[PDB]
Amino acid sequence: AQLTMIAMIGIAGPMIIFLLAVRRGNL
Amino acid sequence: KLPEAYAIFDPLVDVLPVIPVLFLALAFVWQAAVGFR
Amino acid sequence: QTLTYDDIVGTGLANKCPTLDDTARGAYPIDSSQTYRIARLCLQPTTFLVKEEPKNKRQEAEFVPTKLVTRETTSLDQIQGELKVNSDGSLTFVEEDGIDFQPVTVQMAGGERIPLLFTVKNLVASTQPNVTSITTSTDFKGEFNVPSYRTANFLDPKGRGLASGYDSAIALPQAKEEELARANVKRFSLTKGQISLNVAKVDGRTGEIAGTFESEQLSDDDMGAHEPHEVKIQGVFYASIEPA
Amino acid sequence: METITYVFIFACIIALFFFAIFFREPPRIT
Amino acid sequence: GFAWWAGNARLINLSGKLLGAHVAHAGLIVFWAGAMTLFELAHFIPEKPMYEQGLILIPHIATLGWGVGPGGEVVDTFPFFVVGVVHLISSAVLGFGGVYHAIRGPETLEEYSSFFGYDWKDKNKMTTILGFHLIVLGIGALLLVAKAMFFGGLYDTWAPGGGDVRVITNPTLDPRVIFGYLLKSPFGGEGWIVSVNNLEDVVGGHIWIGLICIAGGIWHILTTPFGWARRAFIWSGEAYLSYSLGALSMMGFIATCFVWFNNTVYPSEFYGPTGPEASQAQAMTFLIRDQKLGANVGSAQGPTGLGKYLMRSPTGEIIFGGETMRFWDFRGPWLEPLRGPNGLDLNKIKNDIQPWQERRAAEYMTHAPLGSLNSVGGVATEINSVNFVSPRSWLATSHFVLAFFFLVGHLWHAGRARAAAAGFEKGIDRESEPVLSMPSLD
Amino acid sequence: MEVNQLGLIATALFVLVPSVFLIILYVQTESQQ
Amino acid sequence: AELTPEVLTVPLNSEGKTITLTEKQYLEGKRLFQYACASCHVGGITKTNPSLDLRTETLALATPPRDNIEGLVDYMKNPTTYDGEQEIAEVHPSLRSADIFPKMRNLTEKDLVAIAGHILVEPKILGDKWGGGKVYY
Amino acid sequence: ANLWERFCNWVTSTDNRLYVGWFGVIMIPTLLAATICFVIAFIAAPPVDIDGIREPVSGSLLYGNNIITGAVVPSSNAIGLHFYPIWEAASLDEWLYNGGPYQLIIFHFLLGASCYMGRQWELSYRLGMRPWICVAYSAPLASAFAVFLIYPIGQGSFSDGMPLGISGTFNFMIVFQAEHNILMHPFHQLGVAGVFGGALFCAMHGSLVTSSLIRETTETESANYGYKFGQEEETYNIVAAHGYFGRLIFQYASFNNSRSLHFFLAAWPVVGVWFTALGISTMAFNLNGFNFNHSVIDAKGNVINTWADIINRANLGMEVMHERNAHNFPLDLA
Amino acid sequence: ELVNVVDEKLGTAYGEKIDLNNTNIAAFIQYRGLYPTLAKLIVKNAPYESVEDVLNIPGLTERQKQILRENLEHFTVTEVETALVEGGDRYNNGLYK
Ligand code: CLA
Ligand code: CLA
Ligand code: CLA
Ligand code: CLA
Ligand code: HEC
Ligand SMILES: CC1=C(/C=C/C(C)=C/C=C/C(C)=C/C=C/C=C(C)/C=C/C=C(C)/C=C/C2=C(C)CCCC2(C)C)C(C)(C)CCC1
Ligand SMILES: CC1=C(/C=C/C(C)=C/C=C/C(C)=C/C=C/C=C(C)/C=C/C=C(C)/C=C/C2=C(C)CCCC2(C)C)C(C)(C)CCC1
Ligand SMILES: CC1=C(/C=C/C(C)=C/C=C/C(C)=C/C=C/C=C(C)/C=C/C=C(C)/C=C/C2=C(C)CCCC2(C)C)C(C)(C)CCC1
Ligand code: OEX
Ligand SMILES: [Cl-]
Ligand SMILES: [Cl-]
Repeated sequence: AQLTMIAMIGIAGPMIIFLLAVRRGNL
Repeated sequence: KLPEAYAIFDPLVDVLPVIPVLFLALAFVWQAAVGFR
Repeated sequence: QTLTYDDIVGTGLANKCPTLDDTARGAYPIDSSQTYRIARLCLQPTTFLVKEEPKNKRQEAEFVPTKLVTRETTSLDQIQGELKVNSDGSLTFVEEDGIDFQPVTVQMAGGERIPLLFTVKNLVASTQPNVTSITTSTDFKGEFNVPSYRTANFLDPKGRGLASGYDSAIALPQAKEEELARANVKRFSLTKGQISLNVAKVDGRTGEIAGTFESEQLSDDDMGAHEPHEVKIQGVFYASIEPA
Repeated sequence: METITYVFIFACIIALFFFAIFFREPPRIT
Repeated sequence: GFAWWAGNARLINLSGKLLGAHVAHAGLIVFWAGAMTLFELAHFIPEKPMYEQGLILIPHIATLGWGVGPGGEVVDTFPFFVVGVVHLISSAVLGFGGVYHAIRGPETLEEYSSFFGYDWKDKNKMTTILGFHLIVLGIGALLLVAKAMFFGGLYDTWAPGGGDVRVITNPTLDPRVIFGYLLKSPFGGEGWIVSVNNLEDVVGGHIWIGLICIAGGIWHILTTPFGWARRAFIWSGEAYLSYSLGALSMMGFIATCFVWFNNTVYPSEFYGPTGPEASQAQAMTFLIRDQKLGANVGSAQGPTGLGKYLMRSPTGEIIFGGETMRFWDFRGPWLEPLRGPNGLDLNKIKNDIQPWQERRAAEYMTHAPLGSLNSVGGVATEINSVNFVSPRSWLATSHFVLAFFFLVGHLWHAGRARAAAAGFEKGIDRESEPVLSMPSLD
Repeated sequence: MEVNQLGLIATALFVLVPSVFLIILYVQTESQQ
Repeated sequence: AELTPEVLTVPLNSEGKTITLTEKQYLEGKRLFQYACASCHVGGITKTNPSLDLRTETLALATPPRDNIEGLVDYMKNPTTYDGEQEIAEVHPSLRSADIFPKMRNLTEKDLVAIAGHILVEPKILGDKWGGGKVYY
Repeated sequence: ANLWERFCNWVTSTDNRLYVGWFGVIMIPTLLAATICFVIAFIAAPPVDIDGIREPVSGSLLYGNNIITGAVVPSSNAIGLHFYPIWEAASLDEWLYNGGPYQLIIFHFLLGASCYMGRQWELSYRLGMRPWICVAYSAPLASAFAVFLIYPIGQGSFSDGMPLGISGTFNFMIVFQAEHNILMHPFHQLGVAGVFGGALFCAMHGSLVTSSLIRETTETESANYGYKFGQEEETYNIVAAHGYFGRLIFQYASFNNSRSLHFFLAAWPVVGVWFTALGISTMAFNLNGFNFNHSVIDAKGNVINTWADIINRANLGMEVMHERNAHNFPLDLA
Repeated sequence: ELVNVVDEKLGTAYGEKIDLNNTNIAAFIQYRGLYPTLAKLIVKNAPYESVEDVLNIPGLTERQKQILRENLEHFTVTEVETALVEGGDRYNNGLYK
């Protein structure tokens, strides 16, 4: 589905922020 | 259309051009996380 | 030698009839058996003269000079037609077709714009009898039609027209119509004009001729709104003859 | 007459421009 | 001292993080080139003209000779796929270098290497970086020449027989032709460099600019700015940015006009007809239709007294009538076969109009670059039915908007650079207010 | 043109009457100081 | 109102026989009309020759009559002038001329029926609007 | 003390009553030329054949116009985008007929106005100011480029640029609406928002400050005399003003920072006007307003009209009537 | 004395049939077989003194005469009116849709 892939792509981004905020990183 | 051996990727390719816009949005999620510093 | 489009464009030379060298003083013979056509006739005006209105009794007006304000858009070209031989040796040129009109506006001293339809439409011009040769003294004399400068769909600035438009002064709903009749009722003039072509140069090899012309016609009457002026036009011409 | 009136009023405004610029009340600190 | 919303201004003196930003951003640009092409190809349907289909990258590729044949028929789509793929792949490489320098690489470069490190105020080092980039750009321009002359040629709308790919073997070297375009007026019937109408001139200009760019690249690595230049400019990073914004702005405006008027390097087979082209085409269409009915199109006086079909231009040239009188400077491959020395030749018009020219005029007339923002084709009062907006309207409008904002950006940063350089970009010093030490005006 | 002939005195007084009132008030201000 | 079978019923030929289109056919013919024909024939007029429109009454006076599925199908394969006297495939899209009109290449026989049916149905829905021009927009 | 350095010092002098400067070296002449030609043309130019059909339009007072109807008429459609200086005419009589003055005026004015914007940067620099007032003026200036140059470029003719007249301005905007449906274009919508909002915010700020002036005068004198030019203390009480306005709406919808507030005052109208300038500039390339003509139909396929269809009817009446003798062919493609 | 000749012509047979001397060529689409070939020929060979003169147009096939014969009754002739025939207006009178 086009709404399926653009959800996996769209979640990539906020996931990078989340991993680094929950592991106190260089944000 | 795409070559048939890449056919499988059609709906991904329909979405690809939008991706640069997301980098802009991602800069505002980043700043929200760190509190607009 | 000749020129390409990109050589001409912007120069004004597109508005100029071809010339003949000053050595071209031959003659072009006519075989009353054969039939001939003018393949290209080009009229290039150089001067526009308008008759003034002298007001008092038996003074009669003069042809005064005018300034052209519509630029290099004046020449008639690509005209073609029968060149006939008549029982009596005269030649008659019958215009069939071509770019045979140009609207022109000239201005008189005092500011008055005078528009006109410079034309040779339906030109029939004849020579003297017993020609048998076109020489540097051959004269064509003829007459042509001068249709209305605007045609029937043309709408005036309050929207009135002949084949279209309002039939009254709608902005004066309860005005007396009688005074407005001349401006509310468009009519379509069709008058005659008169022209003389004077051959001065002739290339007996190629069929080409060149000379001088003077014509006389009426100016625009704005679909009957006002009286036309008398106009005199002078210029140069060029024609090519062919066996048909 | 209407042409004269229009141009007269226009002229008067231009003259007013000149006095308002060059013959203004000068602003003086305090 | 900057707020989050001026946050990139923090990168001015961080040369390593600033490299990360520039290189990451180059990757977005390559990414879009890649992805948009694959998108255009995934949607492409060859039975349909490109300009009925929303394409703007594929036509740039076609124009370089790839994938098309006689008349612009698309023969082979694989060059299109390749261009998008390669760009796409290459953007990950640029992305990697980009985020590496912006997050993990050395924050500043000048300690790690005297070569890559820079200070904005180093007039010598700045001209050397400029010189390198000039050389690169000169190479860039030669690659176009190389394609045109050694690797297949370019699409030539003007090629006899409908247009075709053609190798360019005599590029124009005559500086009077090349630099003469630079001196034509930008006004009507002249069109400055937008009037370039053959590939020989296109390819020769790129030879010139390639060499000139290499010369000047070399020049600037070997010299330092002379003293007049030193005293004319501000020497700061923001001032340099402002200079480039000015230039990009100017360039954007030029591109807007290019795509609107030029049908040579923006072939109409691919991009659709120009505005002037489509308008001319309608007059052709009804001239053809009416002459087939018996009208004598040269002697037909229109309602104004001007010719209905044909009239004269202000310098005499026979031209189409009606409102398209404004558009007589138009030239195109379907129309030039009718031009004699005095303009449109009436005997050719009566005798030598070809079916293919009738088709082309009808097609261009009905694909004039007028359309609604929601892509309803045609005049603004038209009903829904046709889904069409010309690539030329999309490309003209978009780049006019970007050109406009980049001029605004030039003013912003040029003014700010001047003020920072002099020390009052943050406001007036209350204790040293310049005006309070001047005499009053009156 | 066939304009309203009173348009002229309408215009003249329209300018003149309010202008004179301002001028009067300003001149008597200046000769106060 | 709705798209009943009566509106969807149109003449098949001159002899008077008829055919009832499905709604699927009608919608598919409309789409194919937009794809192949509307650039010149939006609304039932003809932008490049407004003297000839696609109103049923005009098609009935065309030679070969075109106010029927067969007439229209044939026209799309071998178009003539209004009086039938000359074939015009060279300047009008048709299967005969799909070489130079490439949008016609992928059109099957049933596509042509759909296109033809849409043309005949539409004036029954829109009336004067269809082929009437801006005056009726 | 060198002759050229003396001139340079007079050019950039901050002690001149009007600042000249280098931009002004270009601005003074070109504005004088435009202004003088305009005044003379508005009063006495003869009729101009704007649409190239030998249908001259009277624009000047002496040929039967009043203040509202007068215009300097755009140059002839026959000229298109060709350059028509005086020296390209056979006579001034010809140049007048074809609309030459319009070209002279608009090219000098655009240059002079562009230098006006530069002059604003320039004196800001000489006075030790911040630079961006000229950026605010770029909004009006871009708008003048749109209707005088960009739109004529895209349509192919200065005969479709805005007339220099009050009623000609109206003609322009009517015909723009029929050819572009500008009202349905979101960038015009944003310009209306910049301009309505600018007026709104103009009134708001002037009334809120005026509401909170500190008592400094008696009932018998203008309160204006409570402020003296160059006093260091503020003349109003912004905390009183914030306290009123935030209770009128709610607290966090009111500014308590004067710098943000005035920046907002600057930003809102400037940006809406940028967009509306961009609107004209992109409709120059025929990317027109939204088209919802026949967008709603019923189950049978009947059109169900909306207010967009009603707009279209009006637009048609403008389309079919404008330049009523100038079209020979069915589509008005430019 | 001052009359609009085109209005006046609407009060003649012109106002009710196809006038072979005056009517614009798009009117020949109203009857079958006439447009474009015969309509072209009729207009070029105007004027006519009688509606029957059309049949003596040099070059008619027998099929064409029979179409004309069928249609004679929808035809009329009146005096040529300059305002309707000048300007090429019989091939394009500026009316489209
Ligand atoms: C093209 C757009 C762009 C780019 C390239 C940059 C780049 C940069 N910005 Mg700017 N910025 C932008 C837009 C952009 N910005 C916008 C729109 C805003 C306004 C919201 C800002 C606001 C802003 C502020 C406020 C600051 C910066 C800063 C920085 C720098 C340091 C970043 C950092 O430490 O974050 C760390 C961030 C993270 C650790 C989060 C993850 C980020 C990664 C890169 C996401 C990548 C995702 C991608 C899918 C990965 C693919 C990998 C594959 C190729 C291998 C960096 C060079 C900072 C700076 O100057 O430092 C001095 C700073 O203070 N920026
Ligand atoms: C213009 C962009 C640019 C610039 C100025 C730099 C500059 C630098 N990088 Mg970065 N880098 C870039 C792009 C860039 N890089 C990219 C694209 C990547 C990812 C592929 C990286 C990944 C990277 C890493 C992982 C590291 C650096 C390091 C360095 C520094 C040392 C360079 C050195 O010793 O190599 C000397 C030069 C070479 C070895 C280059 C060999 C020749 C190249 C590969 C071919 C030319 C490319 C060609 C012109 C165009 C591409 C082809 C394409 C069009 C198809 C220097 C400051 C180092 C650093 O900071 O120190 C800790 C480091 O560790 N860089
Ligand atoms: C600088 C001059 C210049 C000019 C006029 C052109 C013009 C053109 N190029 Mg070339 N090109 C150039 C440089 C230039 N190019 C360089 C450097 C490269 C390598 C990067 C290329 C690579 C290239 C390719 C790959 C292709 C083209 C194409 C084209 C054509 C269509 C694209 C277009 O409209 O751009 C319009 C042009 C511009 C917007 C550039 C205008 C530059 C202005 C005039 C000067 C600005 C000066 C600047 C501010 C610096 C000032 C310095 C200061 C100290 C004074 C067009 C004829 C296409 C083509 O020819 O198809 C067949 C194509 O496919 N070009
Ligand atoms: C990106 C391109 C670029 C950039 C940014 C620079 C930047 C610079 N150059 Mg280099 N240069 C380049 C390309 C570039 N150059 C190339 C390719 C060459 C080879 C020809 C040169 C040759 C060169 C020389 C020979 C010199 C410079 C100098 C300089 C410095 C002064 C520039 C200056 O005063 O301009 C401002 C320009 C002027 C004051 C006059 C420009 C007059 C033009 C022609 C007027 C045109 C205006 C018109 C509106 C534009 C339309 C086009 C027109 C031609 C029709 C500056 C660092 C100078 C320096 O200090 O070198 C050490 C110097 O003497 N450059
Ligand atoms: C998409 C496949 C179609 C279909 C189904 C039709 N057209 Fe066209 N059309 C155009 C022109 C100039 C004419 C007149 C031709 C002439 O007689 O000289 C036509 C005519 C028709 C008709 C006949 C109408 C009638 O009253 O008899 C029909 C049924 C028809 N067309 C169907 C022009 C164009 C185009 C401009 C390029 C295109 C595209 C189309 N037509 C497409 C289609
Ligand atoms: C090509 C390709 C690829 C790649 C991809 C990538 C590159 C991606 C990325 C992506 C990204 C890059 C993403 C991002 C996204 C983001 C987002 C999702 C955002 C959002 C946001 C939001 C939603 C917002 C909100 C907010 C905030 C936060 C704050 C402020 C306010 C607001 C409201 C605005 C892959 C591997 C797949 C493979 C295939 C191919
Ligand atoms: C720094 C920064 C930033 C930014 C960033 C950036 C901008 C990045 C870039 C990056 C990039 C720029 C990326 C890239 C990526 C890409 C990719 C990763 C790709 C891949 C590919 C693929 C996987 C392919 C595949 C394929 C093929 C081969 C064929 C066809 C189909 C397909 C597509 C499937 C931000 C602001 C956020 C924040 C701060 C910091
Ligand atoms: C490629 C090509 C070609 C060619 C081109 C060329 C060869 C180019 C050139 C170009 C050039 C050659 C350019 C130049 C430019 C320049 C400029 C742009 C300038 C600038 C300037 C300025 C900016 C200045 C400033 C200043 C002043 C004035 C004062 C002092 C200060 C300052 C410095 C600021 C052609 C067209 C053929 C065709 C196609 C392709
Ligand atoms: O000029 Mn003023 O207006 Ca723009 O479209 Mn076409 O052209 Mn005319 O018509 Mn509508
Ligand atoms: Cl109008
Ligand atoms: Cl037209």
